[PDB]
Amino acid sequence: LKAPVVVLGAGLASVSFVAELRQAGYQGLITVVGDEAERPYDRPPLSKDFMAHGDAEKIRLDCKRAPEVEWLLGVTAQSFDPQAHTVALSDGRTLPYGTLVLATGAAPRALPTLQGATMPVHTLRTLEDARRIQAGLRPQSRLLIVGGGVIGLELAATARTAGVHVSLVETQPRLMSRAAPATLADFVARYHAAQGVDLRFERSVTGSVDGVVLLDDGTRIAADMVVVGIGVLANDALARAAGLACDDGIFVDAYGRTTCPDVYALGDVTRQRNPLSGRFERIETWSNAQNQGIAVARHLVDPTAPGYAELPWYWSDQGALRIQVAGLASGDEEIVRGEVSLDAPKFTLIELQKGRIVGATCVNNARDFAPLRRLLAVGAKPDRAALADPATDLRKLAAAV
Amino acid sequence: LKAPVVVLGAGLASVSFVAELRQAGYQGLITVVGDEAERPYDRPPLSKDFMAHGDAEKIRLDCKRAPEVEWLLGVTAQSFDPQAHTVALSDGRTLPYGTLVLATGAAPRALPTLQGATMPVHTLRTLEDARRIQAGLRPQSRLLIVGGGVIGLELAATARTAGVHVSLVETQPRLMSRAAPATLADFVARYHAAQGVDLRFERSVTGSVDGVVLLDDGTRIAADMVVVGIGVLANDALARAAGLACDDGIFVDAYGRTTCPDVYALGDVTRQRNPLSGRFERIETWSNAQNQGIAVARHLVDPTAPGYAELPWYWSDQGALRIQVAGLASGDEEIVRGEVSLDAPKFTLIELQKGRIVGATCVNNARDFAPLRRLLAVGAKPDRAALADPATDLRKLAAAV
Ligand SMILES: Cc1cc2nc3c(=O)[nH]c(=O)nc-3n(C[C@H](O)[C@H](O)[C@H](O)COP(=O)(O)OP(=O)(O)OC[C@H]3O[C@@H](n4cnc5c(N)ncnc54)[C@H](O)[C@@H]3O)c2cc1C
Ligand SMILES: Cc1cc2nc3c(=O)[nH]c(=O)nc-3n(C[C@H](O)[C@H](O)[C@H](O)COP(=O)(O)OP(=O)(O)OC[C@H]3O[C@@H](n4cnc5c(N)ncnc54)[C@H](O)[C@@H]3O)c2cc1C
Repeated sequence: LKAPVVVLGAGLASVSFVAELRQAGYQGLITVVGDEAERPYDRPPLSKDFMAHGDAEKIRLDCKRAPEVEWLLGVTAQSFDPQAHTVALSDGRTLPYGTLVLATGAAPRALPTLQGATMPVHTLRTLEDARRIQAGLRPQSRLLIVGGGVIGLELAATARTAGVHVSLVETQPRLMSRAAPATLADFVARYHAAQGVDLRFERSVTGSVDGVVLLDDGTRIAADMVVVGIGVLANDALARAAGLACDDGIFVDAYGRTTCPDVYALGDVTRQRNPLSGRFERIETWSNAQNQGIAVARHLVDPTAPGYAELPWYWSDQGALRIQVAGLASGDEEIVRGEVSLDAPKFTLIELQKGRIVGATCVNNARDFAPLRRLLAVGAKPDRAALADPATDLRKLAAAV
Repeated sequence: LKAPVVVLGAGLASVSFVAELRQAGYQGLITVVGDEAERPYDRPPLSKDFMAHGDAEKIRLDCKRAPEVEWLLGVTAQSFDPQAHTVALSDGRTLPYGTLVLATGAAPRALPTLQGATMPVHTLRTLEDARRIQAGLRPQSRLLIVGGGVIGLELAATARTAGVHVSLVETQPRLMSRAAPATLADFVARYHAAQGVDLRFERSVTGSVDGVVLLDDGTRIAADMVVVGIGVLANDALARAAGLACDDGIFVDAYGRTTCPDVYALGDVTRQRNPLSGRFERIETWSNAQNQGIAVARHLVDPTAPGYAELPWYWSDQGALRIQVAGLASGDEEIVRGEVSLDAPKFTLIELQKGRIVGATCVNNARDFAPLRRLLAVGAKPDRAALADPATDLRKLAAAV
């Protein structure tokens, strides 16, 4: 940890990192460069209560555990020179650094077949994006969503609540193909279909003409607006130009180190080890942004601290479904606790590998999720009959292990 | 470049690296730790003329462009401490380093289903392995090869020449699935079948009993010896234990830097950018070991030098087939120069992407391969009719571009 510290990006990973630097006792300069001219804000509300209610002053991040930080908002870092230890800014200024931290996140992938579209086509990443989409959620209008990921489905639910007609096209045979157990994905599809979403599986967009989107089965979907949600691409251009190892994401170890000395990276922009799979992955979650930012900061201030070690998890709010997913989507065994039903949905899935818990899901059961994450963290091998048995309380099991 | 330099591994990448350090003008200490008690040697002969003729004094690497190097042969590096800048050796000694270079290569993957086998099961990586296999190539014995990669096929050809009966099992529907154009792979299968190899496609080994191997179609193959060649796994254990970013290979940038300051890696152990695909890959070739070793050394001595930038290529000698393959296996177009025939085989393939050369293959045509590699290097977009036209000479085309 060499002063001064410069962080590129002012999202959750950056805010979490600089707050932990201060809490851990670092008292040198910290400067954060953020391209959005916005008080730092959290993204999960954008497809949830913000999309529904519109008050951005409910979604700001707390920067008060980050005192004495200069936030350069509305400024783009254009390049850095890792030999000279400087960053070039879009406003003509240059920042010196002792330690540079790349926390630049990820941006929605564009859909090549809609490149020349003459109808509204949006993606959903920023506050600006959310305000633009919301301005078009007219009651009884028609929305087409491309992609059955969690964000598309949260938007689908929000739009249906607002009285908007919703169609959704997904190339895979299931929703949430990226990080959800098949049992969950099948149930979620049934839920959205029951709520009026017109779901089209194993279909891809081939183009559009005069307000109508074309599909690869030779058919058409008319819409007033298209929202593309087919995933994100790491914002790693500065790292690539400066010579760091990257591949749709900056490679980092558990200390947040890139291949360039004195340069670290954190959050959505990184490709990092998933401890459960033991493979490198670009993690795209709120908990990773916060937890990885905190761990990297802690170890910079105190090199005796462990590297980042948290296991992955996320949540998604989709209408009446409060979904929580931890760890791996599958193993060699799934245990289902409760009935899987559209009538007052409430259930838990547990994924095991050779008897060891490797993942869990809760739908409308926050109370089960915390003890399951603890059992997952220690790789618990509990009695499978008890895991299934409705009489088992998981909190005590987590306390006993 | 901080002295002293320590290199772990004494294969081609290591030898190429230390020779280039000396040629570039570095005069400080260099110590190489190699676990094999063997004068450094090249591996390609092991499935080729060595397997056939047995003289290891024809396969040694030239260490004479690497003067003043201490080679610790027969010694295993057990760990390194990147804070203390030391390496712990199996003989009880410790080496200090200013710059550590990990050049530890890769080892054959074991086949889980043959773990408890009570018949000879070998892999082919080392001189010791080659001598062991050769000692069993009895005329009229039966060899089963698991895996249709280049090394398995070179062994198949060598064994057939020696009068050994050969069967080969491949899980994919084609040979050389990893890095060869389908047109080449189809031809190579026809060649081996014509030479008496019993090829079994889309089959996998499920086990073995009393000298007989079991397949997933419920059938059996009797053999006197099995050679497993289903690929390799990076020897990255020291890097993993020391906290570097790795995933079946140590991640490096074009300067050979790992995520740990003062630690570099090169050759088969690395996962690195393929400039043609723009994706990270673990390259498994002789040319990468030599060329990456040289480039990393050059830039350590002279930081103004470019990073590693060579495009991938390899060769394979399989009986009457002298195969050379460069770049990508496929694009959006293949051009075939010559007839593809078992009668005096001689042809060239060119792979293009939007008119740009992205790969090439020569079978028994070394003269075409050099100019094609030059056209590939500059991403030439030549006239496709001329590329097909037998009247075109490629050397002049390469000289003109
Ligand atoms: C609509 C939406 C809903 C989501 N819902 C959930 C959820 O419910 N649960 C969950 O687990 N996760 C959710 N997420 C994911 C979560 O919000 C992300 O994982 C998190 O935002 C990643 O934070 P980050 O700081 O790494 O990146 P970002 O939030 O992307 O912040 C990076 C910032 O850096 C800026 N930047 C990029 N390049 C430069 C440059 N050169 N110079 C200056 N600034 C630059 C970017 O514009 C951005 O402002 C959601 C995300 C979205 C978009
Ligand atoms: C049979 C065979 C045929 C091949 N044919 C071709 C061909 O025709 N064309 C082609 O392009 N490529 C071919 N190759 C591939 C080519 O030989 C490899 O790409 C090359 O050997 C990689 O060199 P390297 O120095 O990175 O690794 P290696 O050659 O594997 O050298 C690494 C050395 O480090 C040692 N080591 C590992 N861990 C430690 C430790 N902890 N301490 C000390 N030493 C350690 C290893 O045992 C090994 O001796 C062939 C390989 C084989 C095995």
